[PDB]
Amino acid sequence: MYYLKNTNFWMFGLFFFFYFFIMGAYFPFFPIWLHDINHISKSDTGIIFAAISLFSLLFQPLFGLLSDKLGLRKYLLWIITGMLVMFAPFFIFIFGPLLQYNILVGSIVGGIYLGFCFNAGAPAVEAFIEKVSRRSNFEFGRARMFGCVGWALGASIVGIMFTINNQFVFWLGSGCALILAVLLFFAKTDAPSSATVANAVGANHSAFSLKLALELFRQPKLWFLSLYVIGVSCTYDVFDQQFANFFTSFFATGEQGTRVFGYVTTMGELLNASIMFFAPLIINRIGGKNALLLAGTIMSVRIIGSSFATSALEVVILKTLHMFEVPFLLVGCFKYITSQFEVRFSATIYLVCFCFFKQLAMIFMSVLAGNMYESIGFQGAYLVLGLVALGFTLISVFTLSGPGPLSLLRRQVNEVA
Repeated sequence: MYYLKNTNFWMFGLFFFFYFFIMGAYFPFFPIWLHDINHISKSDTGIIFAAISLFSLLFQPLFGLLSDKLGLRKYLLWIITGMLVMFAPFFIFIFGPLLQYNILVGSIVGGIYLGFCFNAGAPAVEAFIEKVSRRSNFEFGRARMFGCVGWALGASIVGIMFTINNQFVFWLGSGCALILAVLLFFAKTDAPSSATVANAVGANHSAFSLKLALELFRQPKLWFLSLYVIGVSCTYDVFDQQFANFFTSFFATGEQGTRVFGYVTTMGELLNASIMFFAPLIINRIGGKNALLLAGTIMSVRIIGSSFATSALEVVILKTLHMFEVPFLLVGCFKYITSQFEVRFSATIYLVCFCFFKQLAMIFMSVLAGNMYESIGFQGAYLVLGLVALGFTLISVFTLSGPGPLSLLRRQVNEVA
């Protein structure tokens, strides 16, 4: 139907689809790729990962601001397909060596650029395409739902295909990636047809500045919100970022372990949906302040649930919980902002609370983590984190902003209307 008949939908709906592919392999593959393939230690991982954050802090905000100056011009998005394409040559040949030849610090720093194409780019493709949904009529809403398949599919193929010949996966990831990427540029959308001439007319924009900021810092709620996010996200993320390798100890063999991961992740999103389809209701029925907490508690239990874990199946049950928090956090976080915050602050909030303040924490905790692992052992460290995690989750409970601030029905109308 119109949403399936038109050009761009079909087109980009695929673009979505093949992002998750390369991204798929990437994320999981990564940790694994380090161990079996790159005999990576903790200090190494720890920095590799943490370092990445640096660029997920310095690169992406400037990249999101270029999006506006760019309006709906393809130029930048290409700069993505471009660097994405040499994924294999880049990875196989650049990292391996800078690392394997024994020179870590460089490979990382120097390595986290083609390595950026998957953190900014995400909100990037996620973005651009969105603007194109306002041009033709079909909401990215179903675009993402279409795009998420790829994520699901790849993962599964990764595990299998990975262990069989890692050098291979890259090839197909990068390949189908490039081929279909470029394939998708030649068929685009350039001028209006009643949808206004100026780029500033349909999608509009959001802005920020020192006073907003200074005003925000005047606010106490940020402090207490940031603890949550900064404390819990950092913690939890760090964890999930290397958790896998651990998960990999629990199996019959290196080969089978990896597979499982593939299934999991993939079987995961199917849970994501079921959840979010109820998320809103759940949330509004419950409230933001809460959403976050329940979400955070989950994670805590997911961690603490690792120092007392022995079997693989046991881990399986521990991963899963990943999905249980996804919805809740995204949703909660988002709705909790709207609910206890002056809409004018949105953009700023993210910028300050989520980019300059979350990523920063990671660069540090990541490294600390790494070491801790090396020097104490997975489950060992875990106590520290998971504990610190639960404690911070608790504190937010007794401290986060009212579940029904000094005027909930009125403002609950703000979200409804």
